[PDB]
Amino acid sequence: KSMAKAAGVKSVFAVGNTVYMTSFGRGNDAVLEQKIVDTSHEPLNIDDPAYQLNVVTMNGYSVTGHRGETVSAVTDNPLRRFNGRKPEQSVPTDMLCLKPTLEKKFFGKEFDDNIHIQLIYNILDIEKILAVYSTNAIYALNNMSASDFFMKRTTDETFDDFEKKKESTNSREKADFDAFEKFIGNYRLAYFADAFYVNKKAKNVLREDKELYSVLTLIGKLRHWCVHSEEGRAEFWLYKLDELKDDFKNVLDVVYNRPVEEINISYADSVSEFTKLIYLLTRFLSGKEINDLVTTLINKFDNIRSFLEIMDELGLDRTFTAEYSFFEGSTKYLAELVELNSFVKSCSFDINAKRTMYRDALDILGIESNNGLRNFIASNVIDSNRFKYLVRYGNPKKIRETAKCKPAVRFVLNEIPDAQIERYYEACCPCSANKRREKLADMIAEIKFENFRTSEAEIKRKNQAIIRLYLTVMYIMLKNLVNVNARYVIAFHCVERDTKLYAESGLEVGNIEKNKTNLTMAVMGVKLENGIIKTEFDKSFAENAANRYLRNARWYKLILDNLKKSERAVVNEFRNTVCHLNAIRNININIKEIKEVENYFALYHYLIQKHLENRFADKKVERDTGDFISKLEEHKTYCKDFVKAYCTPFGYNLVRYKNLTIDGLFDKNYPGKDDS
RNA sequence: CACCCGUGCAAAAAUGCAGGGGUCUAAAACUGAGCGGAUAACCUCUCUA
RNA sequence: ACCAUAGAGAGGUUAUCCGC
Ligand SMILES: [Mg+2]
Ligand SMILES: [Mg+2]
Repeated sequence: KSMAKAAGVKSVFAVGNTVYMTSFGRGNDAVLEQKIVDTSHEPLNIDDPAYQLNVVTMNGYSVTGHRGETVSAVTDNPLRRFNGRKPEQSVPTDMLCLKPTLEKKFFGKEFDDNIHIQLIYNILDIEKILAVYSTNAIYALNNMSASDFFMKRTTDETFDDFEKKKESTNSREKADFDAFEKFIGNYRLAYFADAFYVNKKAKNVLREDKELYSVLTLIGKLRHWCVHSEEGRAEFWLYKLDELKDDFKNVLDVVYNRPVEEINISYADSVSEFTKLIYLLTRFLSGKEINDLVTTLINKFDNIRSFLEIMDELGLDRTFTAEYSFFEGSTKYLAELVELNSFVKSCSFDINAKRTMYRDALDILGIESNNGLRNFIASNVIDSNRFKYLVRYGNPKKIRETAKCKPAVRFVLNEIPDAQIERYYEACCPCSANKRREKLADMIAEIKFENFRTSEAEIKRKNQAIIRLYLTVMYIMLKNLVNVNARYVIAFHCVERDTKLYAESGLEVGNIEKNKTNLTMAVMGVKLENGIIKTEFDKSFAENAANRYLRNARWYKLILDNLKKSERAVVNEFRNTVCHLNAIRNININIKEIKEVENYFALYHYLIQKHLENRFADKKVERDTGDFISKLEEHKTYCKDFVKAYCTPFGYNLVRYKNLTIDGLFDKNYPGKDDS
């Protein structure tokens, strides 16, 4: 709907006093198309020009298109982004005012252009998405314990030192080793057989402990490095993976090279350690997450290369600082990322562990008590993909009690189209769509056992149908609650990143570990005193805000009045509930008594509000949170004031704060009404 | 259908029209969920040889 | 109720194709 791109203007740039425009090409590559110098302009791309300027007014430039359909559109002047009807021309800056800092962090100097900032914001987007999938991976492993062992690993302690921790007397180190022995002893490692097992008739057997430790250490260090800022040389780790110890290099090699040798594509010898670590990360994820992850990298890195290449035509300085020189190979790392995407496939189960998953399969359905029928249930449950997802990211017995929430299943049955629910109902009881949904919800909640002249194949078809229904309903519900949680994981990742970036700028944000709201308070220029906010709203403060966000009476006021209600302990427990996914681990309890479900936002926040109410039952809470919890226990549905309260640490980025605090803006796929 | 920005026009302080945004948000383009057969190909399950 | 041999069926990967 943006006519500009159709007309062919790809990315408008400011470079000193001049402006450049680019056109799409053979891929996400770019060609520099037009130079503008105040009112003068001249073409650089002489042969096969893509588009031509109609007018060259300093305010805006209208351009017609000779490539493609002859759309004509107007493009705003980058040098006039923040100058107008308020220094008549200046290079624009990001909404966070972080540009001078990010540019001096990644490159050795400021440039007086706005090419470099777009590249850096793509590197920030690379880090943003790994924060989600690294925590989901750690969640998938931690769910098998159904003790912070996973939250703690570092790559400095090779296994030869972790072996020594076997013989320590300190209760911390005995707990650290005992958690490893308990992890190894868990049969649920068969869920990740492509990672934890090796093939050697042939047979697949559990990998040597040194390797399994090197896998846990790698995924844990990646998770820690994504979600937290790392001071010192620990920051460059993902960009200095060449400095990994040989055990981790060899685990990455032998985990990656196996399907490569099956196909022979780049063997583990020449492929980048970054690509190999991304392959390792993908093993813990669902195939949809794998596609989402790996394509996002291909994009980000292709954008990065396109800027690196067009910068050379201008003669701008391309060279990164010595530590970030990782990105100077982004052509190669793009080649390896597409080679990865050529063959990356979801992790298979251990072919022989079917007898182990059997009890999970019957537990998901609540079957306890011929056993031929019981095997017919198990085989088809376990081979499904829904069972893969539910058993990795949920607990079998916990899923069964979740299906008993009538409003939750009656809700998710609304997402299935009417005709498809008729296609599902026809298989179950051989007439309005909502009466189907109601009776089918009862037949999901109160499922007991199969069977609780008709042909044998017909009864087999009925059973297989009701199985695949139940698995699909729970798959959808769990997947959507996970992908909701991922947004707050990105949010707190960005809160932690931007704290460190503001510190380099010079804002006295202080230690954000003690209280997550401190970044918002610092950016608003308010100090809490006697433990509470004291400065009532004054217009004077809004003009002093650091970021371009806020700086308005309405939002500075709504942020301040929500922050006054934002109890620090509640915010920290919300943060931990997000980052560990404890809200959905305890799904059985957090979902009780829910009176209605309006959407996945109202369900996820009901879960969180219930968790926050279950805890803090003894630990005292101040009057406004006591009133929120009373409203929660009165209306049996999520209190909309409470979410806008404990989301206040994100307020320093208003767009995020707003998108997350109210349902109508949360999901781009389900737009809804905004609240004034 | 949210945030920000540039023009035009109300105006008496803020609307409205029409646009832009890799430098806003999971968010610049390149569209998704839906499922019927087909062998090519191998497993797995009950059911009786 | 055991063992591999051997019809039907019912699944999941796998390359080809048709519509909300
Ligand atoms: Mg540290
Ligand atoms: Mg972006």
